Amino acid sequence: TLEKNLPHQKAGVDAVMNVFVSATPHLTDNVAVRLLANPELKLSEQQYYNNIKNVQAFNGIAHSKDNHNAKSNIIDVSMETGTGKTYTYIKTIFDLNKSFGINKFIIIVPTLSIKAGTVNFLKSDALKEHFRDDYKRELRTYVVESQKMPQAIHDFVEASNFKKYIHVLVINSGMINSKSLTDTYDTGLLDNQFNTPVDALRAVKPFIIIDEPHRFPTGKKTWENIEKFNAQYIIRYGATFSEGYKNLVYRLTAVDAFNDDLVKGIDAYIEDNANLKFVKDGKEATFFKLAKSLSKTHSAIHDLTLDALNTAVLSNGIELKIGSSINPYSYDQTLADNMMRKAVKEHFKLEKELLTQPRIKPLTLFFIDDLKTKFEEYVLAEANELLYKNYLEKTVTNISSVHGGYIEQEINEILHDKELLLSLDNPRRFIFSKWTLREGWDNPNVFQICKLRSSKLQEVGRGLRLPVNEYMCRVKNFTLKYYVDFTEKDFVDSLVKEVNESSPSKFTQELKEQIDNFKDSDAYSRLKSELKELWDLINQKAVIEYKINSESEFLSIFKSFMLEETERSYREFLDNLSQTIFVKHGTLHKVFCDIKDTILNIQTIRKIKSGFSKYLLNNSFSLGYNL
Amino acid sequence: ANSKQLAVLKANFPQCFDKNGAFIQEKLLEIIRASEKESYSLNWLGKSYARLLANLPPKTLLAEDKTHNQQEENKNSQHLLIKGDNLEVLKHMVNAYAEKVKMIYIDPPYNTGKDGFVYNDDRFTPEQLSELAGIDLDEAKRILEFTTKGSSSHSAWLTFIYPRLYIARELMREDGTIFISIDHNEFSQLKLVCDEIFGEQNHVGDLVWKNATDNNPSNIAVEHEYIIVYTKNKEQLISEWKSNISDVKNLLVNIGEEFASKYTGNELQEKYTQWFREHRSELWPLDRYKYIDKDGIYTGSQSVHNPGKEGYRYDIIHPKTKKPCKQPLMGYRFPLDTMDRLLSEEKIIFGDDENKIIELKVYAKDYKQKLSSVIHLDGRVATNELKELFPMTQPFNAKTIKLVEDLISFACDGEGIVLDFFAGSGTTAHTVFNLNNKNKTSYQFITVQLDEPTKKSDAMKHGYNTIFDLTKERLIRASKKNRDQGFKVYQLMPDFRAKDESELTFFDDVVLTPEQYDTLLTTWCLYDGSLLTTPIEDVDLGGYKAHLCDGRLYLIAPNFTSEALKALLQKVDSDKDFAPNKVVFYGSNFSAKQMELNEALKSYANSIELDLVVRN
Amino acid sequence: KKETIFEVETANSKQLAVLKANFPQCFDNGAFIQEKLLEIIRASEVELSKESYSLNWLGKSYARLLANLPPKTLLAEDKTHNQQEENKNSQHLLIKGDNLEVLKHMVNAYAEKVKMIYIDPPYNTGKDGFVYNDDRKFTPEQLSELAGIDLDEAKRILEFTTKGSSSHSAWLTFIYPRLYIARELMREDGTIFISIDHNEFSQLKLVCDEIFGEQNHVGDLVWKNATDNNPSNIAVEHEYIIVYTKKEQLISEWKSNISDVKNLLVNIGEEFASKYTGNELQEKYTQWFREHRSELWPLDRYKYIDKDGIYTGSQSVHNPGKEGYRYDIIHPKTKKPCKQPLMGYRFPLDTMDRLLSEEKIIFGDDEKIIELKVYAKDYKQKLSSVIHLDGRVATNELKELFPEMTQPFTNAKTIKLVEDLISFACDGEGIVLDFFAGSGTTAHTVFNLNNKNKTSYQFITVQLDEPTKDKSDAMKHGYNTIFDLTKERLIRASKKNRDQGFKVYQLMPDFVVLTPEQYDTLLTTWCLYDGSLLTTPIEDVDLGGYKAHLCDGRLYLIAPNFTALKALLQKDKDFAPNKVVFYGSNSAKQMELNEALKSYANKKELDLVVRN
DNA sequence: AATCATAGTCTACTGCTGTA
DNA sequence: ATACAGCAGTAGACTATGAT
Ligand SMILES: Nc1ncnc2c1ncn2[C@@H]1O[C@H](COP(=O)(O)O)[C@@H](O)[C@H]1O
Ligand SMILES: [Ca+2]
Ligand SMILES: [Mn+2]
Ligand SMILES: [Mn+2]
Repeated sequence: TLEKNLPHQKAGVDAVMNVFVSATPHLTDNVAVRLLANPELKLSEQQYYNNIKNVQAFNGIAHSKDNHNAKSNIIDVSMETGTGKTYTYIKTIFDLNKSFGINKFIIIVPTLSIKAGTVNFLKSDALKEHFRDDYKRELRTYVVESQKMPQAIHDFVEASNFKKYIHVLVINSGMINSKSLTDTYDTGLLDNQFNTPVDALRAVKPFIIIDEPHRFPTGKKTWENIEKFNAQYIIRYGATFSEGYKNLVYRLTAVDAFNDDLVKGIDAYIEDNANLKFVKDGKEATFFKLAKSLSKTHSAIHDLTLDALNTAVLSNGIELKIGSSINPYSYDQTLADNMMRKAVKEHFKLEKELLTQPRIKPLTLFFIDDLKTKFEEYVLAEANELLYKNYLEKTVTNISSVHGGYIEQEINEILHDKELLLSLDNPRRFIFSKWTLREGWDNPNVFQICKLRSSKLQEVGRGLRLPVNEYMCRVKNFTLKYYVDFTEKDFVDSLVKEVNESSPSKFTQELKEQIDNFKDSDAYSRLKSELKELWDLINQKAVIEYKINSESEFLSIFKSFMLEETERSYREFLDNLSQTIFVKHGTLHKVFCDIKDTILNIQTIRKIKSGFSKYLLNNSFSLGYNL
Repeated sequence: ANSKQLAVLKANFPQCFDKNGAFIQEKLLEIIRASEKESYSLNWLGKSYARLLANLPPKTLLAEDKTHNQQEENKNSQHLLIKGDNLEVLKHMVNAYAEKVKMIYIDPPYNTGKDGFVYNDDRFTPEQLSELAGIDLDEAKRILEFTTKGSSSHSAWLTFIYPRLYIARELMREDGTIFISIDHNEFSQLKLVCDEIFGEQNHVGDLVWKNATDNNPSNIAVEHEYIIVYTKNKEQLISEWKSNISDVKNLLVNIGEEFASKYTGNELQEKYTQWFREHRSELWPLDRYKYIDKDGIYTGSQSVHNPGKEGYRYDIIHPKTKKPCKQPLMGYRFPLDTMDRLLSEEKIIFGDDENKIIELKVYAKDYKQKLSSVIHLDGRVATNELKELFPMTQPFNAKTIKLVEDLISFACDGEGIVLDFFAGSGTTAHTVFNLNNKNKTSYQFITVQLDEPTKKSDAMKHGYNTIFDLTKERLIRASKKNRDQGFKVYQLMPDFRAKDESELTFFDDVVLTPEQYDTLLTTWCLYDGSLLTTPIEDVDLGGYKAHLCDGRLYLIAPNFTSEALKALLQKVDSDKDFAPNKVVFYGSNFSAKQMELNEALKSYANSIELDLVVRN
Repeated sequence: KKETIFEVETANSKQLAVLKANFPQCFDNGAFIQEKLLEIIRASEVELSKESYSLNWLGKSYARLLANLPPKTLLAEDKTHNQQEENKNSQHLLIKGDNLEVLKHMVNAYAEKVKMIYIDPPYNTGKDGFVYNDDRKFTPEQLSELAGIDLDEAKRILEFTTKGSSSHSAWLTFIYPRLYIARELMREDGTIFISIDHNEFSQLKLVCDEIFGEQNHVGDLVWKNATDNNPSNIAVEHEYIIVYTKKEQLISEWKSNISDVKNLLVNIGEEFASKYTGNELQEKYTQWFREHRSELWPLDRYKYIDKDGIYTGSQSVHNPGKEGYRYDIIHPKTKKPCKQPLMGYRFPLDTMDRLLSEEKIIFGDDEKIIELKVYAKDYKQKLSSVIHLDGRVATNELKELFPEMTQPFTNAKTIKLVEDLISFACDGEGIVLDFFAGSGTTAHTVFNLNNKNKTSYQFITVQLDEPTKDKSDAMKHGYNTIFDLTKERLIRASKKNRDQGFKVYQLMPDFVVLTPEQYDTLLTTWCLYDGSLLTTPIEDVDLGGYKAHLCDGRLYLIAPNFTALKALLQKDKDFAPNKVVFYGSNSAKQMELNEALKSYANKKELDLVVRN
């Protein structure tokens, strides 16, 4: 279920859309290329300068030298982790398509996990249904994949404009940097002109989106390759701009996210010295030097051995250069067993709280590096003690020991099992994931992250999102419990500083811690006419009813408003209008036929909505039916 | 003298004459021109037309065969049969069936030159085509010269399949596959167009179906055709295709255990060598599974050697002679590390001394049947299958059910949607009935068939006026045998809600016919992304008749009241099985009530936020 | 009268010439007239095709140019080899060098003479080392005019040809001019068989249509040649053989007449017309069969007889690897149900009853599984499009000739395949050309057919002196090129087949006095160029000095210091030269020769040419 | 700074089957 | 028959190199 419409999201959509006021879409003379390439969206330097200044002013962004640049087609959007930046850039793609008919976009991602997560979301039925209702558009997705002439590129370049389809190329950094894109082929694309993938993509005149712009440093290779596309405009989205801004259009910070409770609060748990450095294979211990691959002891460090030497590579994937250390007390059996036991006890305290309420299915995520029978024991014990859906859920948890479960293929399997994990039909709630797979977790119902054999904002962000109820809908104030080592004591102080530093000021004292109107009053009076008697009236629900006995009668009410507001395809206009106001296609057409005006744009539709709503309030017959 | 001139043209310019000895005027003209971009491509006149045809939107609606679907057998059926143009039918499936199909099997018209294939469609003026396709007026004139008139060339054939294969690709799951039957007429041309639509990297392989026995005098005796196989994504495609329930394998495990229960020591092998010596000839490909013990029948796998090149050289010690065993000519295929593991596992068969190369103990129960590229299966059995369904003579060159049965078993593994958009006689659908009633098997079939009239012929003389009628009947009969599995019928309908683009009384709609109302609900549910198998439940909202389907609620009927709205909010509050997230209503039958529905869907509590959509 | 071999050509030069020469009506002072050619087509009752399709590739116009280009090499003899007792009287040829250049030299003497072609071209798998390589060095400006394409298009093509590429366009640019020439060498009834795999089957088919025309497509064979047990989706176990012809002139049917034992059994089947009743016909035949049994290989299991001839029993009744049709068969004598096959029957009940009517079913003495009657008269009765022949025997054939080498050649074709194709397509006569020799399988097959089957074929095989892979079996044994290995294979295969031998020829670089080798090179080149077969003897003539040569009534005077001129005038018999070719680099003595020969040509004509 | 990606080479192996 | 060596074999692990 896609959340519409979140104010912090709609604000970012509008902030990119406002940059293109008075922009003109210029079609090519070439009849063949017109069907495959994008229209050239041209607008003057002054126009573009003025459009940005007005956006910055409205959004409360300082019109400084570091925040704007009229000699740059790069537009910037800043949104913190767990605020829906992906949904926002996708909704903007649909808006640039609605207003200008831009139908070909390149989504540039820096990682395979972000590529897998972006594609999953783009292909999902809930997204498809959401955007087909609101725009009467279909998105065709072309994913550039390493084969272990790229088909995604051929198909994206070759795809026809002829009108319900938006075409989108999803590509990662590794593929942008591959020779596969620079090479010459026997095959020609774009009216048989280009034998190179980059020349074929450049000719499409694309609009490029950059996900996490801090992973594309402007002076470096990846960015220089993106420059080769001679893109119309580049829209960068992220929480980190380590090289500053180009044209900052929107900023939703980490303090705003935590403060306006758009994200879960944090409840940190610190579970309670030595260092084994890699010398030259000789390893120095400070709590004596040992030689060398076999199991590392050297202490009690459980379950860890050397795999490669030159740098030394450990059994969990930890690569040590000559000088790199590791605290051997991190791998202690008692310390983990303790961390795991504590998270289980805290989960059931939250489980009986959420599953006895509509119900919310909570999840606990454990992060392993590479004892296991204990977990079951602990769950079983806490279940038999705590003995009504959670009574039957505990009964199934006792009757079975499948309450727990466990690189590009592995992330895909996580994303696949997503709807399954949130289903109250299956008992699985505890998840064991290797640290290397962390990038593939962003599950709203994860209420506990437990780093077992271990930016703080990035790691908490995996469980920051607002959870969904049994009816798969976001709850309309929860907290994520985070479990850390004895090694991390400054955790809440270092995270509270990190959130503040990233962002007159804030941040909430409670969030991250250790565990016109006169018309409205007349209407409220119309319905109205210890536990107190006033409580019984203030809690009795009713439903609005409009007393208009004829469509011919309604027609005259909308006509009056239309004439009073004289100071301001046609088919696509009326369809978009009906869906917003809501009034009959025939009655809107009838008034417009009578009226001495002439249509047709999104600005006109937005004025009729805002205007007619006010008119409706200011005037008068209406009611309230007892519901 | 005129024939002598023609012979010079054929002798020096053979490519200028088609397969039927007809003159290709343009091929000689392009030779005559030596004036001043060359690229790797299969090009044909109509490629731009085929590209248009695939992007052109549906001009129709979909509706059920209410009589057929309400029958007990067909009721909750997972199987579909659709009437209409397959291209139009596939375009309606996109919102619900992309990408959900595990396998596509199609038997398109071959371009035999004796099958009556001719390109023809519904659809333009040279002015009209030139604008939409985005090509010069001379090309739009040249295309229409063939699309409107009778054409059976490679280009006409490619214009016909391209949009069908293009849309079908969209319905395919990433791990999904397409299978296409053809003969020598269009094999290369289809294979080249599949390279275009799917990518050459996604070619799985081609199968050779040796299906005929031709004893009539000729140069080459043509006794085969092909099955081209492609995947949507070669990367997401399962690495291996194997059957674990072979008929030969199952027989041997049964015979193995039967002998094992009746005989003990050295007698077990003597009794087995007796039955083996006599039956060996029927055991292929397990005709060398001569050995037996208490764990079953096994073979000595003489599969330790290295293919083609130099391998691993080391000593394998004989357990009795204690000398190194004879080494294969190319050395071993296993590294010592793997060999040592096979020795500890007791997988090695040694000779009576070291002068014998080692073997691997492999049991018949562990046999997995692969898909060999050359299939020998007489196609003439399709007449026997059809005389058993229709005991009338000759109703349809139909495919036998014994061919697609194995391909469905390999591609799919007991589960998945099987799609045939050139149904023919209904062979694929029938094959799903036979496969399902041996299970762990529950595939769902979707087959499409055009309402093309029956020729005078046997079908016409029996009351079957269209190929669809014979197809529907064949599935009814095939369902009756095969335990009444049933299937649902759907058909394309004219778009009654359409109007010519105008603006001045334009929106002044006719009251919906009870049939029209049902056509809308069916089309809307599919368009909205719900599978044709998902049920549409009737909902009562204070007397008002609504419909619920996959989280979305439909309000088509007029006269929706304030009581209906209160009952809707009550049903959300009270009923545990009532959880909609989207409300769709018919505009023409709804402004004051239209606004009332919106305000109520925001003001009221539950705790679900319901979206409100307007349609027509 | 004055010629310098070998003249500039383009991608349509020869094509555009044939049209003007044969249709002057259709050419205006100016370009072509479409209406005039269209008028000639409509007149001969020829319809206008609606066909409009093509496979375009990068290097198409380049390939078209190389097809038209004249040779850029000379031809020599390997006289050391061709003077050996066994090889001197031979009619078989083995040529060293690039096939395209060898085929271009052959055009003049062999045009419309080849009865059959078999070739095993590179399959272009991702591991056969195939790349496009030319040994041509055109300027982009030269290609632009010759092609004719623009300078940028011309630059793109040379970048591609030197890259070198393994693509479909690379492979097509390579194959096109080789098949284009080979087609000119083939008789009107002549056939081409081409081995290929999945990699280039579609591309091969379409380029053969562009070269021969689709109407001249005979068909395609599948050679199911191996077993593959590697875990995959499809277990690929076959290969292809695309067959074309030069079709209106082709024999209606192909039948193999290689088996004397079949003909014997056909004769003996009929012969036994004297005996009619049974078991009396089976009494008289069994008696004869018990004696002659071993003289019947491979038809020696054909122990039974009936009114229609001699036959064997077939265990092909059961369904292989799969459960079949279950029904009962009642024994005609014991009147009990017959023993059912473990996997049921291959064919339905209705089929079984029809075979039981035609008495094509063999029962035991008991109610023993049934068998099918397979007749000797039917034995190799047709060329089935699916051939089941395990190509592993190529290793056996080669291990026999080369017992010292573990693996002589990488992926060699079996004699058994080539043997079969020749026997159906041909009738014991004609040239059999293989311009992609490799192991030398085609040549070897011709040695075998003429030896055992008493056929009169001539083989012409071409192989490039492509180096042997470093450290390989051939390299270890001293074989520097593939050609040195091919030559040796043919040498050892000749010794095993009654020493029929073969002649060797090799391509030479082109080019202030001559060396003796260079003198032998021009002589060999000129005789072929003039239309004489490489098997036609070049008689040495001594006109006082001299030293002249005569080949098919054409006299050659390459040698310098030609005086002696009166010795040629005196012939006396058998000497009758209608053409005089003499090396131009070896004026008045030349003007006197043309003057004297004109006076000697009455009565009655002897021409003159001054070459290079 | 410590992984994460891509492309390409080449290790490590398939299991039935022709012929002697 | 028993047995060696056949398979214009295949899939995927591992390496170099280079990105952030
Ligand atoms: N509004 C949203 N609701 C639910 N999921 C979302 C929303 N916005 C983003 N996502 C998901 O969170 C993931 C964030 O990945 P990323 O592309 O790095 O920003 C996306 O792949 C989406 O699957
Ligand atoms: Ca093969
Ligand atoms: Mn293309
Ligand atoms: Mn044909």
